[PDB]
Amino acid sequence: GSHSMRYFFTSVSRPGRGEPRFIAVGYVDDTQFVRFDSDAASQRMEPRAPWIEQEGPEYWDGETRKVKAHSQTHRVDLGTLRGYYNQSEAGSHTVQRMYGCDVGSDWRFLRGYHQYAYDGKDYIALKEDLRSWTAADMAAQTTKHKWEAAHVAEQLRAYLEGTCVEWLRRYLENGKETLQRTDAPKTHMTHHAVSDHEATLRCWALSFYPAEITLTWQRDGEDQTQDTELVETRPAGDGTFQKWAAVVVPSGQEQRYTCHVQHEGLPKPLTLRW
Amino acid sequence: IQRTPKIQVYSRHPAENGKSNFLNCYVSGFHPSDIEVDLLKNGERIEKVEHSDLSFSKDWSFYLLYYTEFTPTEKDEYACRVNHVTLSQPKIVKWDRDM
Amino acid sequence: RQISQDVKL
Repeated sequence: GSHSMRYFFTSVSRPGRGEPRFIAVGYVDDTQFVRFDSDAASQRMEPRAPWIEQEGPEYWDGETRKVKAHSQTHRVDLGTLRGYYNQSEAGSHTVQRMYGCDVGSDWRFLRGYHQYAYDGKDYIALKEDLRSWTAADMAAQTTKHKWEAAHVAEQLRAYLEGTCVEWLRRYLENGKETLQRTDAPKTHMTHHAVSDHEATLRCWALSFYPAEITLTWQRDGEDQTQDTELVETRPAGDGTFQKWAAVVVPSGQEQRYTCHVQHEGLPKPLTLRW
Repeated sequence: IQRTPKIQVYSRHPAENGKSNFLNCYVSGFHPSDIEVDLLKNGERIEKVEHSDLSFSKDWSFYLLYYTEFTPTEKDEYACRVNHVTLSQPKIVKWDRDM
Repeated sequence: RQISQDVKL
C-alpha cells in the first residue's frame, strides 16, 4: 500500500518563565523514528525506532544541526508573529509546522505538504501543485509575498519530490521487517445490558498496524449510524493500535446487526455477528 | 483557538487480575499544549508515570499518551485526572476494563 | 531526513 513521511514541530513562548520550548518528532506512517526536545539531556536528534540506528554519524550530526537551526527559526518566528498581530510580550503563544511526502503502492510520489499554524489556527500552507501558497489571513500575505520572491516553493518542491521520496524509500527498505508489516486486527464482539429493554454491542479491533482502519455497523445488511458510538483510534503503547465501535440495540434484535472490519492486513473485509 | 481534551483510559493488553499490564491515558484534540495528567490508584496520584513526545493531528490539535506499568486487581480502582485551561476543575475519568 | 534549508515566516 501507500506510505508517508512526516515531521511535526511545536514551539511555545512562556514570558517570565524563560525562553521558548521546542519539540520535534518524525514519523514514517504511524511509527515515530526520531525526536528532539530542546530542554532534554542530549541536545541531539535521538532515535526512536531500531532501523534508524543504521544511519551513521554524518546523519546524526546533520539532522541535529538542522533541528537545532529549526528551533532557533521558530524563536525568530514567534517574535515576527507577535509583531504581525500587534501583540504584547506578556502572553504565551504557539507556533506549529508540519511537512512531508506521500507515496503510492509503487513508492512513487503522490503528494507533498509544508504548512504552519499560529495559536491553534492555520497561518500559511503550500498548495498541492507545490508552486503556490495559501495564506490564511491578511497577516499571512506578508509571508506569502516574501516566499514567492525568494523562490521558497521551488526549493521545497525539489525536496518533496526527490529527497523526501528517496529517504522514505530507504527507511522502508532498511526497516522492512517492521515498517512493511501489516498486522491484521484481532477482532471480537461483546454484549452488555443494564436494563431489560436494550443492549450495547461493542465491536473490538486490537493489535493492528498500520493505524488505518474502518469499523462499520450494519442492520439487515444496510449501514447503521444511528445509536452508534465510534472511539478515536488509540495507541496501545507497543506500536499497535486499538479501536471500538458500539451500537445500542433493542432486546431480542441483536442478530440483525453485523460489524464490518476493513484493514490492509485483511485479504478481504471481515464480518462479525453476536 | 482553544480546544478541550478528549480522554480515553484503557489497558495495553486485555486486563487479567494479578497479571502485569500498562495503564494508558490518551489525551487528544486539545489546544494549547499545556496540560496536567495524573494517573490515580484508589484516588491517590501514581508517582512513576511516563508520556509520549508532544505531537499533533491534521487540525493542529495535540495528543499525548500517559502510561504506567501496573498489576490490576478486583479491589483496586484506577482513573485519569486531567486539568487544562479549558476546564473549570480537574476532570476524572475512571478506568473501565471494557472500554 | 529533514529539509536542508532555513525557512523563516
